[PDB]
Amino acid sequence: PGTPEVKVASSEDVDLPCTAPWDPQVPYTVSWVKLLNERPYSLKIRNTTSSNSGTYRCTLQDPDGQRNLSGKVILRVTGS
Amino acid sequence: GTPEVKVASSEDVDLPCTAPWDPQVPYTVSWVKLLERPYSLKIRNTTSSNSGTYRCTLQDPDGQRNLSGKVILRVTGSP
Repeated sequence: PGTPEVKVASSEDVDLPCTAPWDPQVPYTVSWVKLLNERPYSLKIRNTTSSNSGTYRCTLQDPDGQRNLSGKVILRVTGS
Repeated sequence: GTPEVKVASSEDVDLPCTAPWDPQVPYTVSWVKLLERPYSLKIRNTTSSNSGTYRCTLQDPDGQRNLSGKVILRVTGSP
């Protein structure tokens, strides 16, 4: 393991936290994938269902120069 | 420049890597969703939730290089 986890009840909205250890005062762009709110860079998922459960990865790109930062998070949807 | 697939719900689909890869190079493959043929992604019994944009990533065995391409899936039906 070592990957933090979010649990949410089915049909609820969720704001998925980006877990990349990012630098303050850097203006990242964000990408989100699935591996097969005042928190920056979170991914909003509305009306969650069971099929949404799985592992997600956010990646932050510096606008200047070729550098990025990635972190993972687990989602578990619990209800029918 | 990115291709799209339409499929009837509950039908299977094999999602193609669209990376312009070299024949005879032995890549390993990863697949993500953006929120026998080598390197394809298998998806059985499609439903509407499967619709979206997908990305294959082929890794060169040397580890220093990879090549990716994206593809869209649209699941359709009547009810």
